[PDB]
Amino acid sequence: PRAPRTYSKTYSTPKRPYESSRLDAELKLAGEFGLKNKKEIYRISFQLSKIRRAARDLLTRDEKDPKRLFEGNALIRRLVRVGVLSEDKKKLDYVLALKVEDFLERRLQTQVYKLGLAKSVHHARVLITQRHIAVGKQIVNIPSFMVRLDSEKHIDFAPTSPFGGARPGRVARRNAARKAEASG
Amino acid sequence: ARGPKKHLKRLAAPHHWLLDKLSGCYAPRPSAGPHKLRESLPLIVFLRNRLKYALNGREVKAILMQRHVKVDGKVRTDTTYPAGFMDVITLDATNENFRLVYDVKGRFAVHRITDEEASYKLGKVKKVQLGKKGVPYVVTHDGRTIRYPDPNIKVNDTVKIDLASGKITDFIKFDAGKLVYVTGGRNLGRIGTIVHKERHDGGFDLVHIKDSLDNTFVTRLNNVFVIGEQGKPYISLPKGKGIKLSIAEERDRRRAQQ
RNA sequence: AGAUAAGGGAAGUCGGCAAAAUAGAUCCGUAACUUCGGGAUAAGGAUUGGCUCUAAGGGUCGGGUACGAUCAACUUAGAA
RNA sequence: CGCCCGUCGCUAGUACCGAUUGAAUGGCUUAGUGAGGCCUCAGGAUCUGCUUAGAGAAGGGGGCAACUCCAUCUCAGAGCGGAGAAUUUGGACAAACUUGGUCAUUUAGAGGAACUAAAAGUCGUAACAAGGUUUCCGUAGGUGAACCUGCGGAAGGAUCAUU
RNA sequence: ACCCACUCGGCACCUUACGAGAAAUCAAAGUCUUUGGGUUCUGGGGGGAGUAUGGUCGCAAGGCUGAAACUUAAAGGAAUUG
RNA sequence: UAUCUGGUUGAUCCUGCCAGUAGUCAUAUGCUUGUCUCAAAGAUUAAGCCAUGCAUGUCUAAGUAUAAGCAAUUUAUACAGUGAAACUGCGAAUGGCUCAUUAAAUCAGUUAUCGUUUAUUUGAUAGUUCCUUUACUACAUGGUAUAACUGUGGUAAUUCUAGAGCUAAUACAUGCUUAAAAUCUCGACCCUUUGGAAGAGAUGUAUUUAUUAGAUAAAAAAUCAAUGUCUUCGGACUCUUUGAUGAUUCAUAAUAACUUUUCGAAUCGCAUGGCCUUGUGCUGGCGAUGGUUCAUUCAAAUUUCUGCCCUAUCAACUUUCGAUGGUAGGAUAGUGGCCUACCAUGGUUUCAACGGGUAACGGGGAAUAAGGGUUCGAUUCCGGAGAGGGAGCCUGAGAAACGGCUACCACAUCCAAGGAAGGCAGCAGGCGCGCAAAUUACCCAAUCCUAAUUCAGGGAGGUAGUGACAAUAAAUAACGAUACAGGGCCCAUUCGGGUCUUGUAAUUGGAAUGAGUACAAUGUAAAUACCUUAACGAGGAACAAUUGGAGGGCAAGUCUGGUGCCAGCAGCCGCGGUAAUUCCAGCUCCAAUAGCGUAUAUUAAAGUUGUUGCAGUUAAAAAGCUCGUAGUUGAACUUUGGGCCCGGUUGGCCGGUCGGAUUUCCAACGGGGCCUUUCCUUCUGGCUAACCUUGAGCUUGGCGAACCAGGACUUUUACUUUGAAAAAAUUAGAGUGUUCAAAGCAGGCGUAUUGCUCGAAUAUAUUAGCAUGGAAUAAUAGAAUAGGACG
Ligand SMILES: [Mg+2]
Ligand SMILES: [Mg+2]
Ligand SMILES: [Mg+2]
Ligand SMILES: [Mg+2]
Ligand SMILES: [Mg+2]
Ligand SMILES: [Mg+2]
Ligand SMILES: [Mg+2]
Ligand SMILES: [Mg+2]
Ligand SMILES: [Mg+2]
Ligand SMILES: [Mg+2]
Ligand SMILES: [Mg+2]
Ligand SMILES: [Mg+2]
Ligand SMILES: [Mg+2]
Ligand SMILES: [Mg+2]
Ligand SMILES: [Mg+2]
Ligand SMILES: [Mg+2]
Ligand SMILES: [Mg+2]
Ligand SMILES: [Mg+2]
Ligand SMILES: [Mg+2]
Ligand SMILES: [Mg+2]
Ligand SMILES: [Mg+2]
Ligand SMILES: [Mg+2]
Ligand SMILES: [Mg+2]
Ligand SMILES: [Mg+2]
Ligand SMILES: [Mg+2]
Ligand SMILES: [Mg+2]
Ligand SMILES: [Mg+2]
Ligand SMILES: [Mg+2]
Ligand SMILES: [Mg+2]
Ligand SMILES: [Mg+2]
Ligand SMILES: [Mg+2]
Ligand SMILES: [Mg+2]
Ligand SMILES: [Mg+2]
Ligand SMILES: [Mg+2]
Ligand SMILES: [Mg+2]
Ligand SMILES: [Mg+2]
Ligand SMILES: [Mg+2]
Ligand SMILES: [Mg+2]
Ligand SMILES: [Mg+2]
Ligand SMILES: [Mg+2]
Ligand SMILES: [Mg+2]
Ligand SMILES: [Mg+2]
Ligand SMILES: [Mg+2]
Ligand SMILES: [Mg+2]
Ligand SMILES: [Mg+2]
Ligand SMILES: [Mg+2]
Ligand SMILES: [Mg+2]
Ligand SMILES: [Mg+2]
Repeated sequence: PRAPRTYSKTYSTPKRPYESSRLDAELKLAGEFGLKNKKEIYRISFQLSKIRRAARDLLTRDEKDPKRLFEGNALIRRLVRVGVLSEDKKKLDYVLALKVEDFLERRLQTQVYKLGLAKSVHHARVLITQRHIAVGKQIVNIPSFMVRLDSEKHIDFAPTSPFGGARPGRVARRNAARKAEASG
Repeated sequence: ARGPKKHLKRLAAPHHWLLDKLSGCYAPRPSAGPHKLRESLPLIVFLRNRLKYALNGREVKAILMQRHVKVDGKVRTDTTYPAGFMDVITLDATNENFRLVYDVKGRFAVHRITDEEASYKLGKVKKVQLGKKGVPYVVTHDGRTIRYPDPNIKVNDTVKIDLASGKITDFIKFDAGKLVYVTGGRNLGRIGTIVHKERHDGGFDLVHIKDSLDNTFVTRLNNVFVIGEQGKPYISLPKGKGIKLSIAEERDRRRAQQ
């Protein structure tokens, strides 16, 4: 008799299971961005479908409409804030013209790879998972983070981590113990 | 069923209390008092959720039982006493004075007032009648009975109450050009200067009401509370003074002051 | 020749032969089948006295150019 | 040397009709009997207040001698009442039971008569070519079986055709 | 009574396909994804089956209404070459 | 994210279904399972049955305490501190669980009570009550029990109780104490007619009946019946009181009484103060409890309109003895055939009555959806109904109550067989039933509720346990160096080095890390977890990812071995009969991945239910033909055009500001007013408004809506616009670092020493009902034997 917790599904499987075009296209995407399932691509396409549906049912209404103006400006602002949509493209049809690689280009994994602290998206993935990162001054261990176009100036290594100092590390301390034993 | 209900679940409470849907199965049911439980505010939710002066019903009870808080001059050490529209709440500690008025979103605001303003309240008369032995009396919106009124005081008028005694200082009539407070419905919280009212003998007399920005609307006569004539009000209005900014200009102001 | 019998109830007998049970009237209800006419009083139930009342059901006379008076019936229904 | 129909015979399965006034379960209900409490007509166990009330004895105050007045233990007896359990009349509500009736759902059944398969079973060869009697419809009759025949109709005919 | 020209209403016919249709073919079977003139009736894979049952009509023969169990991946339409 | 594919054939195009495909807050089940957050959970079959243990009790300063209870007051000799028990007062009618019944019933939205009850709050509200009311009387306050308690007992047993003895109340049951004045009645007596009186009684509120008032758009006159206040008796005559609603016999008041007679404080705690004629004299505060009536609040009960799935192999139903209505009465808290008496013959139905079925509680909502839609909704919120089946009832404001009684029926418990006690569709839990659903745990710390009430209680609720019901995030490895094999470029010196490369290794390295332990701290009612964090904790044989498949549909083998129309596979087509791309295995590969498959149901696919949007010559389907009622649909036609103005939006250089904004502007776009034969309702009043109103360049005087109130009438709808209303949650959606996210409604900013501040929007929410603008479209009516309009 308490208020039920709301929950939602964040993805959607495609209609046709086996078609080679979608299969190898999304496998190219997963290989280029360092993902572990098709579920991430499904989630991103689900978010894009919702965004495109909002843009469609806003465009059915004419301009000068308060709802269209309000929510179109809100959506455009949220996209240019996350950096998936460039500043010149703010006309609500490029929002329809977006694709999933624009969203995947803003994940923390590929952002670390572009900043060059990884040398590979898989290195970025294991770094983020192993807590050697701080998007502001706070550790984040989620690769699908969607940085907000102002945090790239603050993406760096965590202060309480190796590659940020203040302790060498576990197997480094082990090797120091073994070489102190050999010193004895 | 079988008698009166004594509980009130969350998700059944009125939404303008701003009770979170989590943190408990139940809501504080207002006890019987001068106002309907829908258009009321318990002292527990007023002290805890609006003023943050307490964190628990236990702390609200600890405040109440030592007779700190008083409403309309009476102490009222009840956790679920229904405080309604224009009820004044005096905290002698902190020498604070609040008047329960709606903000324009339709919820009760923390409108701090001074002491000379806290020394009275307005009441909308609901019926004028003849009591026993021919004594005339009025009934205000908070169930107050006041005997021997002025004979010109008819229904849907506003009387100013002394709040130490139950006497009437003066009264505002009801016609065009009067500053009103909308208490009920979709336009709950606006202030809009009656232009004219249409009768419709048989139910729900309507009144047309236009704010300072010339944005007109219409309301049933049940939800209107005249608070003076145009310009000067008889009370201190809260922030905004009932304009009902659209969402566009609201976010423009939020981007202005930030 | 006429009757009555505890408990059982056709074990009697070729066979319920004989006897018993049922029965009138009012109300309720009435199946299969049918040549649609019947079956039918189908089957199967309830009531029924006395006394005191109540209600309804009629005739003949009466009206310038709605009713009143009077007389007499056994029929049904209901209530204490 | 294709395809293909039906009877009959074997095996298996599904449902139908079916004597048995079949059976079981559930619902509803006539009639009868009818608990319980409620409302009423009484009823009065018992308890209790008041007005008294008379006899027999104690004490006290007074003609002080019998005698007179007021109180105390005793027990009849009378009313004025008040509360009031059991029990009880009648009424309405009415559970429940019995016996019938009716409806619904399953469920047995000798036998009968279908359908579906299976299976290279038996008899024929009805249809597809003019399928060897052109096919088919309706209706009636008949015959082991497909089927045949009669009357009328149709072209889905084997004829769009004789100025 | 014929002939010519025209007209209304018929039974039809010939040629083409703008069009339609799966095609055969169709001046309606067209004006139907560029999907709406008005309206009635009927069908939803094939069998079981127009069967069983229950009504109702009929002298009867039968008519009207009318299932289910079960079973099956095809039956079927129009054309093509053999 | 408006998508199709395989299967009838020798081949083709179709109709048409079968099978595939995706999803499911739809369940079950198989295999597997590392982490974080969140979280459903004996509904489906049996509203079947229940062992055991809990789930409703409760006090202050303020009802009652001689506990033969604990203390110590030391202020107390009546008590006065705490306080079990019991009486008393409230509560136990809320919550919680379940969905059996139930198909105009419930329920939703929308009305109404001018047709009613309402504890509790909250605000007001009793000077009237001594009854022969001059002793009848305590009013510094009156009576009787009785529990607890003491003691004697009963039975096998129960929350069983008897007898005896005390004692209290805010328990019961009685009962007084406060003005004055006014008005009515009777009325002694004086006695006059003009007739006046002493005195007595009644006059609160509540109930019951009867009656009266509770009014009125306007102006004057004529005389009488008697003069009426005062007269200069000419008559000056006024003053005269009347609230509300759309509407009342309303509110309220007043007379006559009626009542077996209600209420009108015999109650309690703190503070103890002022006046003196200094007496326990008279006054005197802050509260608590109670109390009659009204209003209010929490409600409740009825109630208006419209709306519910499938069935005609249910077409007529209701009415004996209630069906529809009338009158009157009973009953109810009230309306009402709710019931009774009398009377009438009514009421519903092809616009689907009635009956039957529902594996039917309704709704908010859920799944799937290009749109339309289809299916589900036992279940977190609202509203109903129920406590094993029926029925009845006490108490109480509120129950037809069941963690309350009584009876019957069905099950069922204990007995020293006499008798007694029963209702888990509350929380755990246990049998059954099943394809199918968890601990007989901890706690009132939060959310709230109850009580006499800050304190007590609460299986309501929260916390943890079980939990692959569903959702969110997300490990199972990363980077080097060596050995091969590329692609440009320096050399263009034979094929020599190869810089920089992208992959493979019975090559090898140091780093990184969490799962997992765990000191601690945090966390929490106390813990377990989470977030932190010492120390420990990867090198493969480890810390090892599964499920299903590889002919097609439909991703991925003509690889190897075995079987040989066998075993078996195969959703469908089909594979298998000694060279199996389909079986059983190995290898390899593929799809999804801590999840995958299977069954069943449902949605899309399905334009295979077709309103959007099917088909009917031959594939299934035009009734044999015509008439014909209901139903559906139904020709055209009635103010158009032309002008003149006013002012809004979008523009437009001016940008006259530094990619923001203005005005005189060419135009478009929508509005309003007036005129062209064009009333497009007007009467009483007031504002007289815009006013011929003009005082000299801001003054003295026009026509009522542009502001109202009442009015007389007023053709009716449908449709459509706008608005009120349509609970929250859910849905969409604005904002916001839950570390991302599902979520949640939070938060953010400072000199952080004292603080400041934004929020918690908005939209949708059908139909019905309400108000409003339009008046085309579709209906409807009017003046035709003029008993028509103007007047
Ligand atoms: Mg409350
Ligand atoms: Mg005998
Ligand atoms: Mg015999
Ligand atoms: Mg014999
Ligand atoms: Mg014999
Ligand atoms: Mg014999
Ligand atoms: Mg005989
Ligand atoms: Mg017979
Ligand atoms: Mg042969
Ligand atoms: Mg043969
Ligand atoms: Mg032949
Ligand atoms: Mg032949
Ligand atoms: Mg032949
Ligand atoms: Mg032939
Ligand atoms: Mg022959
Ligand atoms: Mg044919
Ligand atoms: Mg011709
Ligand atoms: Mg002809
Ligand atoms: Mg079909
Ligand atoms: Mg069929
Ligand atoms: Mg053919
Ligand atoms: Mg074929
Ligand atoms: Mg073939
Ligand atoms: Mg399918
Ligand atoms: Mg059920
Ligand atoms: Mg409840
Ligand atoms: Mg009160
Ligand atoms: Mg009546
Ligand atoms: Mg009547
Ligand atoms: Mg049910
Ligand atoms: Mg509920
Ligand atoms: Mg109940
Ligand atoms: Mg049970
Ligand atoms: Mg009960
Ligand atoms: Mg119980
Ligand atoms: Mg249980
Ligand atoms: Mg495998
Ligand atoms: Mg396999
Ligand atoms: Mg393939
Ligand atoms: Mg295969
Ligand atoms: Mg294999
Ligand atoms: Mg579709
Ligand atoms: Mg079709
Ligand atoms: Mg055909
Ligand atoms: Mg025909
Ligand atoms: Mg017709
Ligand atoms: Mg018509
Ligand atoms: Mg309408």
